[PDB]
Amino acid sequence: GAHMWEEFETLYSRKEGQRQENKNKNRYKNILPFDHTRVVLHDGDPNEPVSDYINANIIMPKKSYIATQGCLQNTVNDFWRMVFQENSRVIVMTTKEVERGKSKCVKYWPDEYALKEYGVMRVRNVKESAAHDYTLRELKLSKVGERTVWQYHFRTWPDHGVPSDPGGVLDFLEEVHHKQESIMDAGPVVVHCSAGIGRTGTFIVIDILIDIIREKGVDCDIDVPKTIQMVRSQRSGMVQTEAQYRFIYMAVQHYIETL
Repeated sequence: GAHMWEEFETLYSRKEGQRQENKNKNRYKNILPFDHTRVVLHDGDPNEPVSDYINANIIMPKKSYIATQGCLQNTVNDFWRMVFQENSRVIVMTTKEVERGKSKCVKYWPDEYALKEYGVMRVRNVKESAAHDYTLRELKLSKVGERTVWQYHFRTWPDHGVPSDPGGVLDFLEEVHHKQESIMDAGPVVVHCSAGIGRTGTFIVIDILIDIIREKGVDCDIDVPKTIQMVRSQRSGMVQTEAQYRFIYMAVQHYIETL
């Protein structure tokens, strides 16, 4: 069940992220990907001494995730290299571009009915669908030298705290779940927020727990702290605040109530 038995307060090398060549690829100087789960980018420009780095980790709980930060202007091209290489077909964006006057993510997609080239990658935005809690962008990604990538852009997360009820997040996650399952052998679902750890960890942990309930039923063994620790062994500090922690339990409880 989804009861909170333990309080929030009860809750590996990062050498590549620490290298001088990669300093400007990190949004926050001290939030870095673990070496053992980082996404290693291949096929980089041979003129660049270091072309294999993005601040992102694979999260393996079948479904896997890439937890990453919001793009910086100088990491947009690497973000698309990552999506292409990993065969990702769904992107979950959990922030506005700007929140309370601070940039959280550079716009890395073209406007509806436009195409842009980001380095070696070509992205066409063929249709946007604007729901109460999110916008869905149907993107087409190809190497300049094609696959559909569905970007689910959550709109309603408050600029302070967490949503006071999880209905919007649950509806969003359910659409993401069906979309991912509709695409044969799709790669990891990309999930991002500013730093790629707070909102990103909250969405990923909820989704992991809901997927357990899908396979094992409403009465299955749930252990939220254990699940958070497991994700934290793959990217530092996933789930940042006590409100996020309480929100996870509330979302799973509500999910269970739908069944």
